[PDB]
Amino acid sequence: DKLPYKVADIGLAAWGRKALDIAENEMPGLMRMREMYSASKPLKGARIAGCLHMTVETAVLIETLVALGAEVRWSSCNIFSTQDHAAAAIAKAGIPVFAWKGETDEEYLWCIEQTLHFKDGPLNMILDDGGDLTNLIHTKHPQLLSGIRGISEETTTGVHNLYKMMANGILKVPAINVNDSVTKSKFDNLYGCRESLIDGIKRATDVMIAGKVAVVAGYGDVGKGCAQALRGFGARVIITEIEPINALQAAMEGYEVTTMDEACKEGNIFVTTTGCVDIILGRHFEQMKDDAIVCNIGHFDVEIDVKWLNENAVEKVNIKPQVDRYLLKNGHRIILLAEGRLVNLGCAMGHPSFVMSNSFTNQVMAQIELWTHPDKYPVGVHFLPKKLDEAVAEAHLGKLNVKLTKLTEKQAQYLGMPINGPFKPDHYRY
Amino acid sequence: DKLPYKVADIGLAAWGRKALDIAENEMPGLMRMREMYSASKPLKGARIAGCLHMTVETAVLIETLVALGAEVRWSSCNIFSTQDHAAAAIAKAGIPVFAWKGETDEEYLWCIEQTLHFKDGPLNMILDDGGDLTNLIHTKHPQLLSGIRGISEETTTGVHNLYKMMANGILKVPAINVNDSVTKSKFDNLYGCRESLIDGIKRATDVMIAGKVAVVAGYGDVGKGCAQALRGFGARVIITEIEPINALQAAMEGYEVTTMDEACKEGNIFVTTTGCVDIILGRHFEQMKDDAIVCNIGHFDVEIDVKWLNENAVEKVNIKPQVDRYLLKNGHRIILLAEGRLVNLGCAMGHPSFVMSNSFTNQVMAQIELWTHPDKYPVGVHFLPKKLDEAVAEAHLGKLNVKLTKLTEKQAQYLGMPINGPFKPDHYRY
Amino acid sequence: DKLPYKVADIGLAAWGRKALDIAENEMPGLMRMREMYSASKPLKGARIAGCLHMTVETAVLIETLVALGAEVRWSSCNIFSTQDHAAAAIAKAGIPVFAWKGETDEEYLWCIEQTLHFKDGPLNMILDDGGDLTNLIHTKHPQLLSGIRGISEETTTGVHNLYKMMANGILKVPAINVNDSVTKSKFDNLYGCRESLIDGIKRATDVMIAGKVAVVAGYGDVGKGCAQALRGFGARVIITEIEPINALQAAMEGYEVTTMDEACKEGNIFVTTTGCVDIILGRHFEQMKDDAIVCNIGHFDVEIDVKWLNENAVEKVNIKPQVDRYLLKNGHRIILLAEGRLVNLGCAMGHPSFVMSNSFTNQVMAQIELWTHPDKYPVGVHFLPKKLDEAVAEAHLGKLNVKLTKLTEKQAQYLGMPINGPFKPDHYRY
Amino acid sequence: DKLPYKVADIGLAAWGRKALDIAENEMPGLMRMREMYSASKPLKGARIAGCLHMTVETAVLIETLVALGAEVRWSSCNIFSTQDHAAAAIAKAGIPVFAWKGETDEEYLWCIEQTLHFKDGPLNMILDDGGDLTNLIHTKHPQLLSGIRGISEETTTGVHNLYKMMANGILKVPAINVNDSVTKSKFDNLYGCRESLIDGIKRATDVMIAGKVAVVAGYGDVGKGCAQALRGFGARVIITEIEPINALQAAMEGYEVTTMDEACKEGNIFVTTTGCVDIILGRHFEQMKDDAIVCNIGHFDVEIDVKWLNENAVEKVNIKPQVDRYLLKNGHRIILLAEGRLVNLGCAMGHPSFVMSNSFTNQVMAQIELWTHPDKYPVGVHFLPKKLDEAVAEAHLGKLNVKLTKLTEKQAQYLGMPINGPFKPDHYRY
Ligand SMILES: NC(=O)C1=CN([C@@H]2O[C@H](COP(=O)(O)OP(=O)(O)OC[C@H]3O[C@@H](n4cnc5c(N)ncnc54)[C@H](O)[C@@H]3O)[C@@H](O)[C@H]2O)C=CC1
Ligand SMILES: NC(=O)C1=CN([C@@H]2O[C@H](COP(=O)(O)OP(=O)(O)OC[C@H]3O[C@@H](n4cnc5c(N)ncnc54)[C@H](O)[C@@H]3O)[C@@H](O)[C@H]2O)C=CC1
Ligand SMILES: NC(=O)C1=CN([C@@H]2O[C@H](COP(=O)(O)OP(=O)(O)OC[C@H]3O[C@@H](n4cnc5c(N)ncnc54)[C@H](O)[C@@H]3O)[C@@H](O)[C@H]2O)C=CC1
Ligand SMILES: NC(=O)C1=CN([C@@H]2O[C@H](COP(=O)(O)OP(=O)(O)OC[C@H]3O[C@@H](n4cnc5c(N)ncnc54)[C@H](O)[C@@H]3O)[C@@H](O)[C@H]2O)C=CC1
Ligand SMILES: Nc1ncnc2c1ncn2[C@@H]1O[C@H](CO)C(=O)[C@H]1O
Ligand SMILES: Nc1ncnc2c1ncn2[C@@H]1O[C@H](CO)C(=O)[C@H]1O
Ligand SMILES: Nc1ncnc2c1ncn2[C@@H]1O[C@H](CO)C(=O)[C@H]1O
Ligand SMILES: Nc1ncnc2c1ncn2[C@@H]1O[C@H](CO)C(=O)[C@H]1O
Repeated sequence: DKLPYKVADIGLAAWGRKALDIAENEMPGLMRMREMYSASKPLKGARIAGCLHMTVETAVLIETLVALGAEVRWSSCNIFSTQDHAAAAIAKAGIPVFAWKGETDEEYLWCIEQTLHFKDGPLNMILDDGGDLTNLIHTKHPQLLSGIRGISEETTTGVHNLYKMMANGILKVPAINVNDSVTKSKFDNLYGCRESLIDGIKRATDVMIAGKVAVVAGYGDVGKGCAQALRGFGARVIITEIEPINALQAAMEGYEVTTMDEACKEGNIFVTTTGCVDIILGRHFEQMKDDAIVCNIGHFDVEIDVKWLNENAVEKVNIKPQVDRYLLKNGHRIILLAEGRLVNLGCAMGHPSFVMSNSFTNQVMAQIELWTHPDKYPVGVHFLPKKLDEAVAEAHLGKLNVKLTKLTEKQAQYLGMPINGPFKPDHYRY
Repeated sequence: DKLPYKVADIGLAAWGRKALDIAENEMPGLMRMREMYSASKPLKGARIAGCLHMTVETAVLIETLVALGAEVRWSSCNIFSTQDHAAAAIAKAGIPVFAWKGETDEEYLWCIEQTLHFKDGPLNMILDDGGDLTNLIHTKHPQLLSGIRGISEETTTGVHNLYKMMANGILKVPAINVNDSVTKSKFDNLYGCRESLIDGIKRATDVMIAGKVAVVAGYGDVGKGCAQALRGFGARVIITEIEPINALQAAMEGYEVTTMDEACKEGNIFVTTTGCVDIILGRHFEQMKDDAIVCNIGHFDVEIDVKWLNENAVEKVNIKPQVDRYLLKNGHRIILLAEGRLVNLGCAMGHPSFVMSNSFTNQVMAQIELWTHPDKYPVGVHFLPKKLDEAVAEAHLGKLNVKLTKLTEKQAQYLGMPINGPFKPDHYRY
Repeated sequence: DKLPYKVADIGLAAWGRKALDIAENEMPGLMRMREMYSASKPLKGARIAGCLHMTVETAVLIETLVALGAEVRWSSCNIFSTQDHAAAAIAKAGIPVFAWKGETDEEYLWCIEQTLHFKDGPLNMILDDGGDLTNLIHTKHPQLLSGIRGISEETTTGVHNLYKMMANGILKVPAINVNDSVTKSKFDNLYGCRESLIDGIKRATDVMIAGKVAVVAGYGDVGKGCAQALRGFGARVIITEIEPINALQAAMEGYEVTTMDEACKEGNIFVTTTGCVDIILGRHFEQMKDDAIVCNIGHFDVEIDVKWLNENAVEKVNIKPQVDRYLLKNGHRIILLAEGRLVNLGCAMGHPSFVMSNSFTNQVMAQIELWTHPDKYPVGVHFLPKKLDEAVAEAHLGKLNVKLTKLTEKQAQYLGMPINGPFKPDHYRY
Repeated sequence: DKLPYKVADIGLAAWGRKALDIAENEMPGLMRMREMYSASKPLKGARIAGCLHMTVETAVLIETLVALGAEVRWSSCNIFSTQDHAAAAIAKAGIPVFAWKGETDEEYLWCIEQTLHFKDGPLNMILDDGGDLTNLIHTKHPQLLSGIRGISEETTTGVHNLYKMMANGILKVPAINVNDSVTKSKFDNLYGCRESLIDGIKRATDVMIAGKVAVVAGYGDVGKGCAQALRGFGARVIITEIEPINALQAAMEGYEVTTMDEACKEGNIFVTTTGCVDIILGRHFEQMKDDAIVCNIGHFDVEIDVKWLNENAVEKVNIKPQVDRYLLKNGHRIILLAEGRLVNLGCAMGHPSFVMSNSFTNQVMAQIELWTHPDKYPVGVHFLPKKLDEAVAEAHLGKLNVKLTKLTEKQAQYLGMPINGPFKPDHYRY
């Protein structure tokens, strides 16, 4: 009746597995959570449904969750983010995976629907990225809200919607803001994008960054990381923002801050990092230099008005998967990446292992908090314990040969902190 | 009986005044506070006692406070930080200033004591930087605690002590953590030091940064700013930390993290940014390469064990004010800057105007909150309203020609934020 | 009898063609050479044999040479550098191309041999990269030296051998050092590598650069570019050199300079940019951290002793084309890229179009000088006219929206240079 | 009759001496030339007249020359570059020095004239920086050209004039282009300015670099160094050039290149590095944002039309020595630094010791070549032997703990270079 799993080519298992193994060596935190909670199986009895890009980095997550006693059913939260060799490794491993690269919007839904019912019954835990899973249930299958003990949100856009649902009393189950974890936002969002953005642009366009003008919308952690990447390759980065502080920041870094209306005329590479709609409109496409490269790294695909291009370009020619060159009426051409979808995951392989390890460690910690200490998490949206947070960072120091210092009784006194204990207040922003 | 003011040479007034005027053009926020509250005189009735480095930047602060109706009596919170031409300008302006560059520790106290009693009676407000003023009274003149309505703390070390006093029930008056203001910590502590540290080292030693090895203790905002400075000139930066997160950060930036015990052997320039004691000991001085330059930018002078040097060096020769070259017993020489005291303010001119403007604006806002809305500030230590915070940033965007963007009703809707109102949650760390 | 061309899959033409067209838009110089010398056909009568990585960038070169009246027969100077879609586009265009990705060393020779005889007879012009073509003939087919009018050398290693052949009186035909062209060495070697090195590492390993230790051997233009790339991602770069100046340079940039003997113990990514043998030996592989990534970007494959690995590792497992993971006896694993071959071209797509345009324009200019002004080029090795050099740079300013300034008669006088003419002496190093 | 020496305050000797000693420790090459040729006194019989900024770094040069047997008479080649404590140290040392800070253009000449006649008769050697000395004699005292054995030129502007004199057969004595020395142009011109420019701007204005727009005219080594400095502090750098290559360079680094005519409207700090006249005119001053800071780091003072300001401003108010604030007619103010003169030397202390040691070493080597091997240097302008050049770099590696690598007989063979000998061709540009 139901399918055991759904993937592109399970014959990609062997290669995926090699990829997973190589990656495991790069994710200290994840492997540390394994070496510590494999026997106790803290996630015993858990039936987790997760909506996250099925990548090699995600397979190591899923496997770590299964190692901790959980039962998992997975789906990608992106139609192009899946890494078919990593997905055929999780299926063969015997885990039910319904994901492949290039699913029609319609299949994207069916895949999530498969992960809603397990052997022993429906899900009782949600691991989300983007918000699609926690919303599909809240609005389509509300009868399951009662059997779900918690929610784990990976990205900014997802967490923004949680705070919203709660604001309008729509959130019926507890959730942990995993994104806002210092070791998540300041490392995954910032450093991950600094490396994985260009990987997406390059692999798809093979364009030269040096000498070009790059326009980045939004100066959040993702923006700061994308800007520093481009700018560090010889590109001239212009930044657009709606926030005074963030903007004063881009300015105090040498970046020129102005409106997209004025910038669209100068840039060659446009990257949207803001988490809101209508960042790049037809009114802009009409001013862009020939063959401008437009991509978006925010979570969803409405920052760039693709429909406009689709309904206003003389012709569209697909160069290769997730790379289209449009011919406007003024003759210029617009190279669109991943149909306005996430560029790093759509055209590249996403963030590198080491950084994803920080995020996924917070993700496993969260599931264990929600599924084992329900009391501390009443309906609403909470942060992961500062202690747990500082634990992720600490668990990655050894791989990098980092040598922390130690206070002396005398020092620990001076400050008033614990020579071996915490000293950082929660006002600390890092 | 009592003195009207005490400064080095009041004949420096004319030059100071020009300095102040040139600076006023660089401090938008301060001038904006003047152009908005000069008639209402919100600080009317206030008798402020401030302990802050008497600099040109501070003169523009004091004058702004007087412009808002306040009565002010000043003193520097450092024996070497004073800028005699700016102090002789405030004195001539008719404001009682008791400060000069190079006071004996004994004069340093008398100076603060002068600013405790005004014409109309004792102080009723405290503007502090470092914690000396709010402590001099809490422990030496407790009878005045009753007449003080509030406290304004400039720096980390000062705010750390406030949180401490409160912890042990020693704080008898309210205070506002000005340092932790995003537009203060992320701009003054980080960007100010990135520019003003080297200004201190250079003016004193004229040392070449490129090619050297620079060891920076502590990776807080000050540390990150100092590291990026040195590292940006061609120096090789090594970082020492006691915090996992901060350390994983230094690491993810290309910086080598290890202990001072190992690092003291490689470095040429040592800069302590940590806010605790015994960061550099004699056990280290004995391993430092010849003519190593040691300086401290943290707030107080015990990070570097100067006493050791003083009691263990074969000889000490003063090159010029605040620059000493010591001859150890192994023959090497150790160039000490400002006797372990703040290097940027002792050997240079402190942070540049534009950045101090952000900090001092928060400082003026604070005084107005404490002296006008006492109800909102019960004994303890509070942050300055996020709204007031984001107001400092916003008031400096024009001078930098920064063009903010504006959401459309449609967008403001999408997000759920106010097209013209705030959208940043307090979890935001920036 | 003889084959018309030899490629992998000529059905890749359509895709290649699109790639070529997109690239043409990025190579101003090349297209400018076409729009100026297509009618005159200055290369009329020319029968060029070229040994250069058959890439999309190289197809635009070949086609430009045919546009100028030349007759071309091509071959790749690397067994892994070929770009099969770009090669099937040149074959379809009707140009004899003998090249594919992954040829056996034996086929690599047959391929070059095919390009030695044209319809109208043997070659009369040599376009080389690496030195293999001008050496195959000088040593294997010396009877052809008489019919060859000149030589064009693309890379440092190739040009180093020319100066050598000449030194021992082995060079029987004139050659132009194209590499040493300012617009070639300072743009292709430095900026090209700064972008294309990591493209190779990433595409193959997908490794995270931030937080790692990268060892780069040699601080030439290639070294400087690779160091800045890595270092710019958050990696810690150590450099090894044999030259005082170059080393003092790395040092004055914050880079630690030491021997490979000491560094092999700390690095995670090893990149050889030196153009000499035995840079990385077994004695090193035995000290590298687990899963260390080793790659070479110099021109030939003997910088890294791959034979040792091949003859001393417990086992070798191929992850995917041009990516091997070795199991040493101490248990550590060594991920070797492209079998010690050129990493950017073996695992990625090489330098980006725009930069290659500079180098290839110098390459076309050179053929025109050799084939049209033989007099000015007597047997030996010459530089390309500074005028022609400064012409490449000039021809790319427009695409970048660069606005040069113009001296006034008054200024042109002051300096003594020509208001519209050259003013840069040949001592200028840039 | 004649004066023994002329300085500001010889009581500054003691302090200067300490300065000299601290500096000597930073100049390895200079001290190495002393430890090797002090006994042989290769400059015995020499009567050197030098026109170079009398700085602490220059005293170590002069003393090194005297240590090698030379007789010296000095003068500053700038009216504001002199460092009075370093000059009063050379005078006390018993060396005739005629230089102070702030001499009238008239005294500037008298000072040079003093250094033309020694005890044993007139000069026989010229050490110049700028060209004033070799020109004062070639045009005012041609009778001495016969007794001068050689010329040493420090800076680009000076060397450009030599090549000129020669071009019009005006040069009557041999000269060595010291500037063009790789270890001079690529270290002093580029790295020295990257550190000493801002030292000049900061000490005089104390302006904040972050957030500002900085316009640099000319992308030579000086330009590249200044741009990287400002840009590295958070400023936005625009560049103007007249050369295609240099310009394509600035572009490939992320810098916006345009005309001063368009840029004068955006910048806040203007820095001329070009070696030509009329870079900044009144037509520009009339468009600059209020309180714009204008300075020039080129060698002479005509890059900025100061006369215009002087003849067109409503008023000029001197803030402090070498700092003037002008009031234009449109109301804006223009802060001029050092009256258009060299900013790093006029408002700061010039390049740091370690870098000056490279240039001054080349300067000593040159004097020894000219005065001892006159044969190898016929009338004209020559470069210093590459061997001697590579010897400066080499002599500074130890202070920086740089560990060079050593080829093996096997490698030395492979390349064809000498395992212990040179391998770098003269085409190398670095
Ligand atoms: N593909 C990936 O690897 C990753 C994607 N993300 C996604 O990126 C987005 C942003 O993440 P963060 O940097 O953490 O968000 P953020 O909230 O820190 O920053 C986005 C910034 O955009 C600004 N902004 C909003 N509307 C704007 C407009 N119309 N024009 C200009 N600026 C505007 C906001 O003020 C804000 O500062 C989210 O949707 C998140 O899900 C986050 C991390 C990784
Ligand atoms: N002179 C100036 O212009 C300024 C001075 N300051 C002063 O600098 C100090 C630090 O300020 P922030 O960066 O805001 O503080 P911070 O608290 O953010 O960072 C100091 C860092 O040092 C680390 N640390 C503590 N003890 C250590 C030890 N023994 N070894 C290594 N690392 C250690 C701490 O974990 C912390 O991350 C304070 O005393 C503050 O008052 C702050 C701003 C400007
Ligand atoms: N794959 C590519 O895209 C490109 C490859 N190349 C190749 O890269 C190589 C180097 O090119 P360039 O930077 O122009 O050469 P280069 O001669 O400027 O620099 C190589 C440096 O290595 C140093 N070196 C030599 N032997 C060494 C050793 N045993 N240990 C440490 N350092 C050592 C040399 O002193 C020299 O400074 C050449 O073989 C060239 O063909 C050049 C340009 C692009
Ligand atoms: N104050 C100091 O410490 C030092 C000063 N200098 C001086 O700086 C000047 C330049 O030195 P280098 O960088 O070695 O010279 P350079 O010749 O390498 O570069 C100057 C650049 O200016 C460009 N240029 C000329 N006229 C121009 C104009 N009207 N607009 C825009 N660009 C223009 C030229 O094409 C050239 O690339 C010389 O006068 C030299 O004496 C050199 C070294 C140190
Ligand atoms: N390789 C990857 N595997 C899984 N999630 C990823 C990867 N790269 C980026 N992400 C996440 O993508 C979301 C936004 O969908 C994040 O919050 C990132 O942490
Ligand atoms: N020029 C200056 N004037 C006043 N305070 C300053 C200056 N430079 C730095 N500071 C402050 O010094 C303290 C630490 O004493 C801070 O928190 C900085 O904001
Ligand atoms: N895509 C490419 N096509 C052709 N040659 C290239 C490419 N990328 C790098 N090269 C050249 O590779 C040599 C060394 O083989 C160079 O000198 C570079 O200019
Ligand atoms: N402190 C200094 N002492 C002597 N010459 C210097 C100093 N700083 C810069 N210069 C030189 O100034 C010229 C241009 O006048 C140079 O070529 C620099 O090498």
